[PDB]
Amino acid sequence: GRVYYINSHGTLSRHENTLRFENAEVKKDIPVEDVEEIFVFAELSLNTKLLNFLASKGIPLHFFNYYGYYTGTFYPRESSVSGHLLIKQVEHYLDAQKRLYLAKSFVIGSILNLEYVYKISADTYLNKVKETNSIPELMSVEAEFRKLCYKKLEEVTGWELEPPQNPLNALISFGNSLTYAKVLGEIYKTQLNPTVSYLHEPSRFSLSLDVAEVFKPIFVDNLIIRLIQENKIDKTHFSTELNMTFLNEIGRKVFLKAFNELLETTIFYPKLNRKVSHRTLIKLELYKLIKHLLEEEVYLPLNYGGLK
Amino acid sequence: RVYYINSHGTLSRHENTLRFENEVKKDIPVEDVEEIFVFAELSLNTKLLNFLASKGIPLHFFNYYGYYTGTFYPRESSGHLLIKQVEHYLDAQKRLYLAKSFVIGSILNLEYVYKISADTYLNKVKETNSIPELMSVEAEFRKLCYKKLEEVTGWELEKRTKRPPQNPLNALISFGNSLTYAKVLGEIYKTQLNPTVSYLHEPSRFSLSLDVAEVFKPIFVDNLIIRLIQENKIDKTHFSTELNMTFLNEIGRKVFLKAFNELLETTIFYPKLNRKVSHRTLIKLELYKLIKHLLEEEVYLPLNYGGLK
Amino acid sequence: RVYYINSHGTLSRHENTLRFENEVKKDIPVEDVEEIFVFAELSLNTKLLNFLASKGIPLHFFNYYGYYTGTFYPRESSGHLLIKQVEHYLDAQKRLYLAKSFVIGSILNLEYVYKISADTYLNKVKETNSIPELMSVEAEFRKLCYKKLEEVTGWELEKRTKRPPQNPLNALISFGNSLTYAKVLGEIYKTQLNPTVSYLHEPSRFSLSLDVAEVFKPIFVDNLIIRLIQENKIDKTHFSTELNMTFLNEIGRKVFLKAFNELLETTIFYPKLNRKVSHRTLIKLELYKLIKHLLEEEVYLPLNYGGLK
Amino acid sequence: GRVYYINSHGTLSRHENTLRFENAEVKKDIPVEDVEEIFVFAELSLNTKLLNFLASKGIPLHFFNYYGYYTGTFYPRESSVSGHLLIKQVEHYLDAQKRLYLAKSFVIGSILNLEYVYKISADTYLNKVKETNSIPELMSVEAEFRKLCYKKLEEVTGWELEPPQNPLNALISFGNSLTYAKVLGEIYKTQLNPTVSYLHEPSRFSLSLDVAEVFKPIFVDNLIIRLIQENKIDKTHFSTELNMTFLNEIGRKVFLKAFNELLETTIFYPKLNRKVSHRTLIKLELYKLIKHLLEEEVYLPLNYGGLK
Repeated sequence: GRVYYINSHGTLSRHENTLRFENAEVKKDIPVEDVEEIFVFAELSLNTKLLNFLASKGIPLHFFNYYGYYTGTFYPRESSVSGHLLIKQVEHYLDAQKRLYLAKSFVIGSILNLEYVYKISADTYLNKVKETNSIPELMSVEAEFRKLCYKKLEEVTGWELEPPQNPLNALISFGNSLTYAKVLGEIYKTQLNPTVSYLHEPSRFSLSLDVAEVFKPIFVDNLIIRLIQENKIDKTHFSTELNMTFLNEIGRKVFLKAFNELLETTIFYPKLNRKVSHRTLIKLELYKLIKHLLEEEVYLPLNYGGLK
Repeated sequence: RVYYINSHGTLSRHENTLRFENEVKKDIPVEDVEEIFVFAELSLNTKLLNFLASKGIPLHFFNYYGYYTGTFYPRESSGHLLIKQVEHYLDAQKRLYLAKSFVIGSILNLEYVYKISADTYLNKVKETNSIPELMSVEAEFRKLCYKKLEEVTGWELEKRTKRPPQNPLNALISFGNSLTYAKVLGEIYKTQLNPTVSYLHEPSRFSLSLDVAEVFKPIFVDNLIIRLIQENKIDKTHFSTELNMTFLNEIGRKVFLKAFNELLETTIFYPKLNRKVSHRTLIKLELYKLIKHLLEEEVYLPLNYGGLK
Repeated sequence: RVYYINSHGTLSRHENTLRFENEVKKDIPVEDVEEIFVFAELSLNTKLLNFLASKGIPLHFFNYYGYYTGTFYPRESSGHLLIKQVEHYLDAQKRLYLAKSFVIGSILNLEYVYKISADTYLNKVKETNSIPELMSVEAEFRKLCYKKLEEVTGWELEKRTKRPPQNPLNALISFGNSLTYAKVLGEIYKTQLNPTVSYLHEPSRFSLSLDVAEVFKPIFVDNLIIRLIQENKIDKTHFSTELNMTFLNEIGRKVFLKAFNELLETTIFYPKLNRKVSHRTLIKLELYKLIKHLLEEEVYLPLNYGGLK
Repeated sequence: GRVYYINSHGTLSRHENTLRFENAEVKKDIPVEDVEEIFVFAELSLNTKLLNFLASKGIPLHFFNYYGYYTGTFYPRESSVSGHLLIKQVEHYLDAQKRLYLAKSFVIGSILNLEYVYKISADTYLNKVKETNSIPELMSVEAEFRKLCYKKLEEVTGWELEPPQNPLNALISFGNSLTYAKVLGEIYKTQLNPTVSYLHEPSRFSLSLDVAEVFKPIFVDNLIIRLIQENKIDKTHFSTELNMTFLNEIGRKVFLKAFNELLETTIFYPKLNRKVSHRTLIKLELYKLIKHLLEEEVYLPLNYGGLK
């Protein structure tokens, strides 16, 4: 378990070249070598001695408040920088034709994966994408198919779908933020700059937003459907306080355990003739993008259905 | 607009503002803060971070010596500059203009330091049509300066050597250059400019610090070296030679480091501001000029140190 | 085939051969010489040069310490390699193969030094499809090694820092790396390979020395550092820290330099040659492998130091 | 006079950060700062202290023997290197289409300048160049026009033209070598590698051979015609010894003075709205090539006639 999740209130610190979490009930040492990223969901006291240490090991920290609302990320000083790649990233944005191809690829990845999850024909939508030259249009089309899938999510779950006013909306927002953060963490480990995107305007980490479009159906929608239909997540995993409905502590733990188990679940990847983790699919997707920006190979979005 | 934290302590949310404690307890109106830079050891918690996120205020962390460790980026911070930076690189014409500007600044300031007429070389710079050609002209003027450096000091230079420096002068130049690149990079990190995008030097780590330093090296390195040697503050006993390698010793580094820092802290009248600013601030002001240039606001003109006397 | 001049003296034409004098007077059959490398102070004249030109023999000049100064090139010397070098760079597939080879050599030798199983990472290297991806894997294994370096020495590392080194270990790594790049470059200049063309590192000064050094750094730097620290030859008194900068002092440099040179002079049995060669010669042998690779003769395989024990 | 010519037997050495030439009759100090290149035509004693000094100032040394025969050059360690440019130089050679364009441009530059000097129509030859795709053919065509011009050189001078067996052949060889050397010296000052060419095979400094093709008509043919017709060079400036005819000492000095005065003669250069030296035309030609290799501007060979 390379990703570390903190669900208890306490103090996180650097202790003898390792991490230490402590509160009134516990004091555990966590070898910083087995930690690649940290998600924080509780009240935590920390200091620069800790942050400078995490920065040194290249460990991003993601924060979520009482309501499970993602508030921000401690993004460490970059480990590896590539001026060439950076130029190419921006070049593919400045050139309308290059940017269009990428903007479309991300939308296609999103539609294809939503189609796999919701089993709704996307041919009509994919056709519009193939025929337009307007990025704003692509967005419009993607939002149209996304809307269709939300209407179906509501039917397949039986939960009402509309700041989350409903348990389902809470689940969607929580899963989406977890995905945005996880993707951001993967971008950090590469030479890619997280602010240069092609679908979404470059602001906010726009590249994470673009890439997450391809993965959200897998880490969010699909997981939510299974958790609700298999009765893993139910109405007792949510709370409504001051007209604020949110995934609570117990529910948050159920979802995170499911999210992390999915991240670590392996799947056969033809190109490597071996099974890779879902987390690795994100990494591999980033390297496919990099190779595209380097003009070495055309970028094709992950067609998750094809691996199943 | 920007809040700098230079002392160790604790930062937290108190009521609806920020509070710093350590001896001293100070409330800081958050309504004014756009960004917070931390240059000291700090204790904080999620209550503080979530509060900053709610206000859209990023929190930049640096260790005591200025080494950047990372930034807490709010979900929604209240990348245009980056695009503009690369834009002026991709457009060969825009790139060449900036590359020439840094060289012109280097030449103008070497002129002030060495007192070698730059009139003809500045015109030659204007005439070049590519970066390679531009560099050849810079190398020519640079050669005239190193020759004079040998004459005004009486020390051997012969040729610029860096791997490794073959004599005291090259050892001093390398040390001074390093201190200058670091100082400039430090100022860059205090702005929104990405340090990886340069125009004179090839971007392919922090190339922008190299470009901007061209304008300041004559003042922080050449000029200082000449002063220290002629005033007998740096002499032959401040160096150690191993085989073909010459190194500035401990005592030597301290002497130079101290003078460098004192120079950076020295103030000088800045007309446009109608007040005296330190030499470090001149770097910031130079970066501000580059930004306004990249933003299509006002054309970048290199610092003509001599104009400030 | 190649004649090396390592002692000071006079080189001239005598009858129809070469003659070196200084104490000693030696005639050198020119019929055997293809190239002449000079590593000492030499006196000569045009009669000698015209004679070498007539035979088509180039005369390469280096100062006593190995610094290349220039070459007397005959009108007709009796650039194919250069074309082949760039050819393997332009072909992304050929470049990637070479970049992976140097990384594999680095990993194999770090494995021998740190005793950390490289099996999985070597397979990951094989799977990468681009230089950026390849570098990420190298960085991963490198991280495991620096962690162990801290454990087997008890000294702080925390992270690789170079501008400037923030602690003794980084100061030693930077010094050792520098000595290694120089040593490798020196061997490159003794071959016909252009030092500017690399595959792992971006060509855009002497990038090839950087690539090839990846294979030797674990042996000449990491391994030596560990040995010197564990045997108490290099300790805390061999360093000086200024603010955030840590430097290896005079005594420290001498100790390390001496050990480095002694290591390079150490011999080890080389199976394919069925004899013992120095560690410096292993570099030359590695360059020979690269050349035969670039000439489409035999595929380049990095040096697996452990295989030599 | 940045170029230095040594026509007396002696010793050249470094003396107090300057150069010193000495023999039995003289001892002069030459500030190394005013020296950019040195051509040697007499017996000279030298050492590494001198060569390492010249290398430091980036001063190439060209050697010529008793017969005025160019024997070689001391090419110093490069002052400025550019890995990018080097890649681009070889790239334009490896790619048949890129190499063809350059191979043709050099031949065109040669034919156009020979045409200006000899006043012989080259349309027929230029047409063949424009229609072929064979570099060997280009050479064949260039050699054909070159042959025509030699036949005319013989008529316009009245000197017989054929190791130089005739005074005219001696002049041509001497001037050609001086040009090859001078061009090599200009290449040294740039980031260009002298061994990568497009017309001539990359060996020998093939790039100097290519570029010299464009300039030889100006520094050799044209100068020879004027020197002979104006009676500056005559039969007493040559010697025949052991069936070896060569430009002798007095003649060598007449030619070198003429060659150097031409190098320093200025000519109006529209693009700069000012007059530049002929030596600068060589430099400018190299930068035109560099800009072409960098994919910034198409390379067009110097049309000397156009500046007159």
